[PDB]
Amino acid sequence: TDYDKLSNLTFEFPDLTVEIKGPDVVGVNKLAEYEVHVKNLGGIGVPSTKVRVYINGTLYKNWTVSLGPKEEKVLTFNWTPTQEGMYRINATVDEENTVVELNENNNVATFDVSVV
Ligand SMILES: [Mn+2]
Ligand SMILES: [Mn+2]
Repeated sequence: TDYDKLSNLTFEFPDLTVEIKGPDVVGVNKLAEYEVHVKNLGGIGVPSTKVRVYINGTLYKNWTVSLGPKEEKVLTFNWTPTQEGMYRINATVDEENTVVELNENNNVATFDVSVV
């Protein structure tokens, strides 16, 4: 029943997607909690796929998850910045593209965070 700008209404293929949620502004040396929302919009499940989070292009954390049809999982990770500046958080699912999906172009999320 969930529908948003990242989810539109086929059941013969899975469709992995990712979205990042959390503070867009954080203070140096302060614990920040983010959430990676990984969903399978398709009618076929995904026994195993990799999810990765990058901060300014450098890998930060990795997960191996499974997602049944129309299932969503919330992955979490904490981040305590040490320096200030504009950081770009990226999240990817099936980056190695080992899963044939309805869309391979909605497998990447971008989220900007300002550390002050
Ligand atoms: Mn996809
Ligand atoms: Mn894929």
